Amino acid sequence: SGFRKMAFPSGKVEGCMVQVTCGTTTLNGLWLDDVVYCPRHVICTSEDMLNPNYEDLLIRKSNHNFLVQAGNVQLRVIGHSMQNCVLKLKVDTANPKTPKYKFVRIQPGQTFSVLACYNGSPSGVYQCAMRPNFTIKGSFLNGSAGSVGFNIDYDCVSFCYMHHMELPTGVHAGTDLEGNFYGPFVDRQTAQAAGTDTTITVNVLAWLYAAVINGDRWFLNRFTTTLNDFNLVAMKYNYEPLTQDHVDILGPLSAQTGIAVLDMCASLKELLQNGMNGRTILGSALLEDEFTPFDVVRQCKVATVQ
Amino acid sequence: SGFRKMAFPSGKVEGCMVQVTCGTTTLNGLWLDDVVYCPRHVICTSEDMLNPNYEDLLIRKSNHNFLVQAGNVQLRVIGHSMQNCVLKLKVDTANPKTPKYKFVRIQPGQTFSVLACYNGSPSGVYQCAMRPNFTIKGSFLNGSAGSVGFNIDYDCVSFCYMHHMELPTGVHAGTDLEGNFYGPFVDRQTAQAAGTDTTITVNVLAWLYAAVINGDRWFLNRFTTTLNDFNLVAMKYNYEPLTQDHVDILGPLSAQTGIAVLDMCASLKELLQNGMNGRTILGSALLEDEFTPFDVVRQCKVATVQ
Repeated sequence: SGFRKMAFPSGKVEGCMVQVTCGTTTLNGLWLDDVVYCPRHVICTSEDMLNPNYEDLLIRKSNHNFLVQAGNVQLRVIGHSMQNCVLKLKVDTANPKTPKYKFVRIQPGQTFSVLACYNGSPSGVYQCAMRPNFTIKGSFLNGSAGSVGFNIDYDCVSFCYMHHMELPTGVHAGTDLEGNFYGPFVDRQTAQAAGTDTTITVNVLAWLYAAVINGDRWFLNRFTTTLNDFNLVAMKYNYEPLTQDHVDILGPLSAQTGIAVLDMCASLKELLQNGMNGRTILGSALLEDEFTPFDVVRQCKVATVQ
Repeated sequence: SGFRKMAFPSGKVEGCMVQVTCGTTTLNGLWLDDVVYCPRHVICTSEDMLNPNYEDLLIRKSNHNFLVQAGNVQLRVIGHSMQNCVLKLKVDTANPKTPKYKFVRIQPGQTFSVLACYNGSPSGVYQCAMRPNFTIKGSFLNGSAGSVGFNIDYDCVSFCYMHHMELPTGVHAGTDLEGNFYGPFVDRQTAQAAGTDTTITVNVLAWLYAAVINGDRWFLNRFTTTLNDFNLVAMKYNYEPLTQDHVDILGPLSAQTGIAVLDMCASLKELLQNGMNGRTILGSALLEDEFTPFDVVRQCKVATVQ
């Protein structure tokens, strides 16, 4: 029993992290086979960030302008190119610790693990969710760009996020591993802002099921509702509408607890309207939305099969 | 910016995890050089756990009775001994992935990263604190015993916890890597009560500093108090006494923010006596106590030196 914010083990990703230096600018790269992937603003000085002309800046860089280090090992750059907002640096050495991997592009609501790195050195691991507004609520300082987000299944690393930038609300934006930003964000100088975020309803429901599985059930009532009725409540409180697909995905949690999904929706409606009144759920005094149904099933080993 | 529950990168520990099976009982072991460390209850079945003569039970076990698998590949046991509540199984193969390591005893209030494992396979990583009542609020199911807790300092892994058991309140107990339990617990099947837990005051202060560093300053009003007056309030709210030693270790956070420790104590006193006014701090609607001062300094790279 118990329930914690849990990341995937990070070892398979640690062996892929390198430092990339161009002049005086440094960030992290991801070394898979004989390519290092990193954010393209490594080619910018502080002066360039007034208005970076990335294509013009890159044309004056040779292979020798890129210093790539895996720990103390120097990886010689033998080619370079730009793909959307990432650079691909071809190196002379293939990474012997390259795991089985895929590059994937995820949807809002999905969670992933982040290996935060500085100067090519892994510092820590934590869990993030892709927010409905395509930001993430990470923990990133200057020098962390190029840190990646990932999930692991059957020893295959699915890389879904490369970190690029921080917005003045304290939230983070980045790309897939082909260099395409999530959301409307750009790595230019435009005075941009994130859209209004909402709460990930299906994840809150998953977390309420985790709470019941772990014995916290004071919030259960006898009532039920419908998708139509519940979604009027969701709109009022800035929650994402619940879809029937979400209801179906919650199936294994409903199956193991015996609590119908629309019954759990009626419990959530009451929590939204009246709050918790000095009580907690899984150690929290607010409704948590960064655990997916998959996250709960995996961490609590939810199964009716024996 | 940002502030997350952050674990150390787990790769160095992943390569040490193995499965130990004795009869129908399976749990995890820690493989360092030519020794596997695991909880001694692997030698027990339902038949002999109320009053297990572990010395007698171990005598009935030969080296062949211990099946050790590293990545589903068998390691041959060539010796076995018991040290307090752990077994040391000598194997004929030294682990080529053994990191630099130390076995350490942590103090109450200190944090560590847990690599949760089942059948020798790492499942996830999360952060825990050693509670004042010497339990931990983990996430552990049957088969997770032998999972370990650790911190990393300069490529040295300091192992501080090996998981053994769950108390009926849903919290967890275990040993150091010398096999001595934290707190008044035994691996015997006696009914065991944890002491009433208390809140880790110095950690709440550290987390309030983390909030300030991240821009969350609504609870600062330039008030200050004395150490004795603060400790009178702490006592009323089930908070641990704050010692001058605790004040000292908050130094780096006070240094970067310019907020004296006793000013932050006055802020915390106000939050305790009057509540959080419905507000959230760093994504929490309650006061969080599982970040140490060092955790904040590490994650936020706190320093006045440039």
